[PDB]
Amino acid sequence: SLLEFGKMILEETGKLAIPSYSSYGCYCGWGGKGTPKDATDRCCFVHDCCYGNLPDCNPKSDRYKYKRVNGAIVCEKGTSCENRICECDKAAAICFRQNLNTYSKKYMLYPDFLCKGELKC
Ligand SMILES: O=C(O)CCc1c[nH]c2ccccc12
Repeated sequence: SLLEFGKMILEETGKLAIPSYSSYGCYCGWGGKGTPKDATDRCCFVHDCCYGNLPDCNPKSDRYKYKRVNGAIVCEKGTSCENRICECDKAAAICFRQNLNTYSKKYMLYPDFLCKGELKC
């Protein structure tokens, strides 16, 4: 659920999910359309696509368990939806960490009309 995902993001990047990643670019937050603005926005796009492969799961509210093995994120065994949701979130948190150097505040609160284009998962 968003509770685990937010904690994962803070641990990984030092930034608070909200406000740092809830209104960033075209895909971090709201849903999504257009071309990702940058690497961090692409992390969100892929994350949305990852959730997209789990039609009968509920990523935002279904809670899962995960632990840290010397920094490494390890998803603990739960239901099948929980396992897959955790893997999607783990991937995004790492992607965010990997692109911290290019994170740009000019993409915070990015306006909707500037998200033009096509990008299928
Ligand atoms: O409801 C969600 O779509 C947006 C609010 C939200 C809570 N925790 C988050 C962690 C990362 C990105 C967005 C969020």
